Amino acid sequence: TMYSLGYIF
Amino acid sequence: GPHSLSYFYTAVSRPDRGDSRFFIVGYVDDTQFVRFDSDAPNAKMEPRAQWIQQEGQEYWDRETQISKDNAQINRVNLNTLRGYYNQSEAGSHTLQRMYGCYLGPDGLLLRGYDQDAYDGADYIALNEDLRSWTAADMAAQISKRKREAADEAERMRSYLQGRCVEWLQKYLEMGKDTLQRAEPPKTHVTRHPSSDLGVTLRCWALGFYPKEISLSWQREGQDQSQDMELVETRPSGDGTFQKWAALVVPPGEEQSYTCHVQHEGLQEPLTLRW
Amino acid sequence: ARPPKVQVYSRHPAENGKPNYLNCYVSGFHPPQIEIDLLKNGEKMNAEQSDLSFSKDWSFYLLVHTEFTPNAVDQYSCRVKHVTLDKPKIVKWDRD
Repeated sequence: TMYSLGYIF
Repeated sequence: GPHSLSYFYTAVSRPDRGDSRFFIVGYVDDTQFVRFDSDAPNAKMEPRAQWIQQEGQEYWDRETQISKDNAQINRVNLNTLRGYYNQSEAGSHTLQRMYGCYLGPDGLLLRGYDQDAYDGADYIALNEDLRSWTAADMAAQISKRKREAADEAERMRSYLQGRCVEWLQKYLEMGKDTLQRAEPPKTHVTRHPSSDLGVTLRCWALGFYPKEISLSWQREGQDQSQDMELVETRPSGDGTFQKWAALVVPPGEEQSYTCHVQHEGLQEPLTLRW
Repeated sequence: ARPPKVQVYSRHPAENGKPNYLNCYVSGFHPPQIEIDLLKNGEKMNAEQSDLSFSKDWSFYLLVHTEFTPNAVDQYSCRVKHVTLDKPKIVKWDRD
């Protein structure tokens, strides 16, 4: 199962 | 090698339409088990392995939701980065991400990772300790500061160490028949004699499951790798792989050469001749 | 920008008049925009294409494939158009 939290650019 | 669960995100800008397209594929080792494509009508995350089809709407509802959120966010990431590079709206651009966990021998995280790439150039990586980022340029420095201000490296570290590993262990169980069984290579040698140039000996390995294999040619108790042609391991398209190694030998000398095959699905390293 | 390598091969070793699968494995390319034609006797076939994935070096790979029955007359090949190639790459298929 995948990461659901923030990943800001 | 240790088991792995990995996700591969691709975003492409589409400026004819002023929109983007978004792909995910999930892997356990060398087996694709999910996909998503934002261009699909009513787009959802779909199984691409029999042994994951069994998961209920609850599982697919979460992955599909993450996928759609990511398709939306990754549209604006492409706009953001275009700004950071003061680039035209003319061109297409690609933003890749990959992340995953390896399963250590004491059932704990062994090596988690996370990395991005704009136009195929490294942009940001999560560091080995998973508590800090490394940025490739001035644009990447902007993204790194935001992630630091947002404490997102600990979010990834918690995910890699928690959910990632845990769901790796679950997937490995569900698919143990395919995922944990090593299929050994089916092997043979073929001979192609020539006009006046030498005979080609081709050593085939087919239908093996783990991608990693070693082919080499030997003559009398000496390696020959030096002048052998070695194609890249390729998918057979049924979940197995194939590979060959070939060399040219004098007419009449064909039995003077042995092919040596190393694959983790064989009881003993294997020796072949034509 | 990175060029594709192209391999063309059958799933199982070719026997004439025996149902099989024709593969065109295209790898190591960047950017991802690419055209991959499985050609029978010069004409594109309706070949299924795998989901876009990439290697640890960020380069993209794709498997184009379709059922086929080998025989002594049909010439098969794989054609690939990419910004990195000045003219299309064609690789003929040949029980190798």
